[PDB]
Amino acid sequence: MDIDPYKEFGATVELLSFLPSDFFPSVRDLLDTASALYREALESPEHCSPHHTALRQAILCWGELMTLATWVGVNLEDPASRDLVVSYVNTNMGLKFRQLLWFHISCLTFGRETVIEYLVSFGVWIRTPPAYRPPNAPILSTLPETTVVR
Amino acid sequence: MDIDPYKEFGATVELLSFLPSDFFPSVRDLLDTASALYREALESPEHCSPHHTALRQAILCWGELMTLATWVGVNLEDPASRDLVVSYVNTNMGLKFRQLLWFHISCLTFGRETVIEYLVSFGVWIRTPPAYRPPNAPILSTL
Amino acid sequence: MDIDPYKEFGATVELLSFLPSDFFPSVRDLLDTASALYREALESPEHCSPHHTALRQAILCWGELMTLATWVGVNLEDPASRDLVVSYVNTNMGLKFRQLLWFHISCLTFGRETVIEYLVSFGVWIRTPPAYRPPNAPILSTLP
Amino acid sequence: MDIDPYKEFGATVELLSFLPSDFFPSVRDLLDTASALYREALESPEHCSPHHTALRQAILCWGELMTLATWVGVNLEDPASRDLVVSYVNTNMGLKFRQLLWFHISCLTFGRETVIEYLVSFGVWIRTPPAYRPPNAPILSTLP
Amino acid sequence: MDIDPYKEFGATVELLSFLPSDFFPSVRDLLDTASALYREALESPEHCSPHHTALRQAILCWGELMTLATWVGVNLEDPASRDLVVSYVNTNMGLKFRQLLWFHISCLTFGRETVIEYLVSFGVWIRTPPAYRPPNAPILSTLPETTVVR
Amino acid sequence: MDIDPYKEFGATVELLSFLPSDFFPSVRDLLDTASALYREALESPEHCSPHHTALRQAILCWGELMTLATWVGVNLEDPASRDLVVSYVNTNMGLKFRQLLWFHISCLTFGRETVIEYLVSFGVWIRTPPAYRPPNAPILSTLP
Repeated sequence: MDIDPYKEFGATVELLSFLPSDFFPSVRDLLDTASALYREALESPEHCSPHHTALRQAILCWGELMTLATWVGVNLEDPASRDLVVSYVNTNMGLKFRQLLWFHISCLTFGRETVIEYLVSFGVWIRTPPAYRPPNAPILSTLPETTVVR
Repeated sequence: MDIDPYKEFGATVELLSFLPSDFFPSVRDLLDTASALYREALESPEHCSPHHTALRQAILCWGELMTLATWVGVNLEDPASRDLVVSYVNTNMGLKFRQLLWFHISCLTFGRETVIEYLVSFGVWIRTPPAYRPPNAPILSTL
Repeated sequence: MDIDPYKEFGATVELLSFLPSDFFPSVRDLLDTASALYREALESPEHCSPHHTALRQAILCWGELMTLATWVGVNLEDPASRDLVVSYVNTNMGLKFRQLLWFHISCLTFGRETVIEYLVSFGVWIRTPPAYRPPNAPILSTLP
Repeated sequence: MDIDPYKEFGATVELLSFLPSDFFPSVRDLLDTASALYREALESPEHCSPHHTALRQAILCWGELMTLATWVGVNLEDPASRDLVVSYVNTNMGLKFRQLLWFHISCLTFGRETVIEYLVSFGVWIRTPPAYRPPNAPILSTLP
Repeated sequence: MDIDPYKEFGATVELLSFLPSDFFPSVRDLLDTASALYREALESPEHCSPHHTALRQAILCWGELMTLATWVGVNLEDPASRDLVVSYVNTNMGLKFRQLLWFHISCLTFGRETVIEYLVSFGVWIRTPPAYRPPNAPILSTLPETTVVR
Repeated sequence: MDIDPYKEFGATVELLSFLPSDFFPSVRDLLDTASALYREALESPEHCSPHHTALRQAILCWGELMTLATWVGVNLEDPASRDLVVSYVNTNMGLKFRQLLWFHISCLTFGRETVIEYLVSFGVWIRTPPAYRPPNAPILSTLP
């Protein structure tokens, strides 16, 4: 139905189409981050935020895909097909869900404004050739660059 | 986590276990309804409601599953393994998405109160022995 | 009795397992830190803080546990099965007591909010790819 | 450190030596009492009291000790040594834990004043030779 | 469904797990006590008290168990099974129902506060070894210890 | 007496055990620093501060120790034993004196607050495993 899951929030896929695959933590890492930060909010009987509602659906569908992968690994005697399907799932679908979970966890930790400005700047950066761009990518952090907590 | 997708919407999987799995309309029937009734709101750049949010996400993930099925049919050399994967996908995961779509569309269309009352009444009905079970199963209506 | 030793302090084992088990200093180092900084307050006849009470009980637990381990190693004569059992004490209980001690000492030294922010930030940091995170690992310091 | 787990309040491990070791209820009985009376508070996210904090920490320590001993007696294969180590555990740690649970559950149910007066009076009683020792020993009660 | 029939009232099974089986009168005695004290309240068309509602249900279920025992005694030719089932019923289920009826009759005669304090004290007593506890158990009574009514 | 040469201020020999012994500058470097910064005050007839007093006394003690060891190594005729005794001297007394000079010169140049915060932070640092230990260790400075 030609839906963009970020348009509802202020972004698009074209804005995140720049962020490489080497930028997004693993799905297990992102799910651990969520469990640690907003678990009592994702498991709560309140909508909390549109970002919280979106996070719950993404986690559910990833769980369904993981169940699919285990079921395949168990019920497919053909190891070639088994491997190909499981690896396709992990790589591609995990990339989609990594984009998604990162976007939501970030728009929750930081704000939509900050995340969108970071995306604009990261686009400026990753579009620029290496011979003309700074080597140190732009960075989004809760900590100062000195990373000393007091 | 043990997330429940209906707890924020005032329900639980125990409250939808009342309805059987052969009751939910097919995923294609649910998507036709969703289009016809809320296309310009799901394609909208607004949080018109958590139901709309969840419906967008469900539709995107079902689309991912359909892309998976096509990619399987295209790339899987073993026809029997390819057939087993597609049928499992459809049956099981389409069942989950049937309940997910049914719930959200029905809420948007009728009301959370109405949907919960309908679940309770359908439980009454399906638990009622047949000798005293009316043939006119409960049904959601505006008129 | 479904007890969490942190939820009265605003944390959770899911939040402390969010860091690597290789991050938490050794039990000896933490006991030395305590003996150095809060000995007069742990031996004091005053409650002081819910953290002092918890820290006082964690030190006694470790003492009883080490007593058990050394006594059973003395009695048992298996030099190989020692390295497994009286070092399984170390891995499991030692990791849980390393997290408990770090949490309490660090809270008493810096602040509860500071410690929790540190936990989340360090977890996100060690989970993030290097090229898109600050190079230096997050650390706690009293020095401005 | 030389931490006395009672001097934080108004007692000492030598003021509880007035009570023999045959006086202290079993850990099962005491944990049942706790589950009965202060479960909603021990499972609470609030510093309801230092007794609650110490009780949480003690219950967790006992959980860790039981885990260790069971896992060990399982892996190790001699039941004679099994009985030996379990007797050692029971005696040494179980007594030090019955004391602690009794003290905390009492100073919670009853007051510190009442508990200390009870300890003094029971010292008087159990010191007095049996010939001149009444049969109606003292006991903690919320009744006449 | 993990229900505790006394939690609704302020107690638990762990608090009554101390009271021995030699402490509770027979079920016939407790039912006679109820019939004599609150019959016109248990047979009335008003809830009266949560304790009254609980008493009515307990009496009903005990009646069903008694009916079961008679039916068994009448319709089981096997005297071994007959005896074993009937004795199991009496002992175990009667112990449960004795705990229950005692608790309710007491929280009605006396109050919840008094009953719970008595239970705490009786626990203190029955946990203490005999060599260190008074021999005369703590006692709950409508009468003074002198038992002289004036 | 059980005199701790630091508790007169706000420290203890166990709070300086946070710093390894390989961290402390050589006595030559430290005496040069003193000559550079506080010579006019150490040669002064005024109680400019307890740090100054302790520093005078420590420098004199070192003078006496050096006199003894040199005079001895001279009179005694074995260089192997010479090296042995000088190694013992260096280790045992030189470390206990590097600690003292460092502490006093720092609490003079910088403040007691800063020195103690530095000790705590360096304890944190040198405890943190190297994998998660930043390279930019803490250091005392009058600059950013």
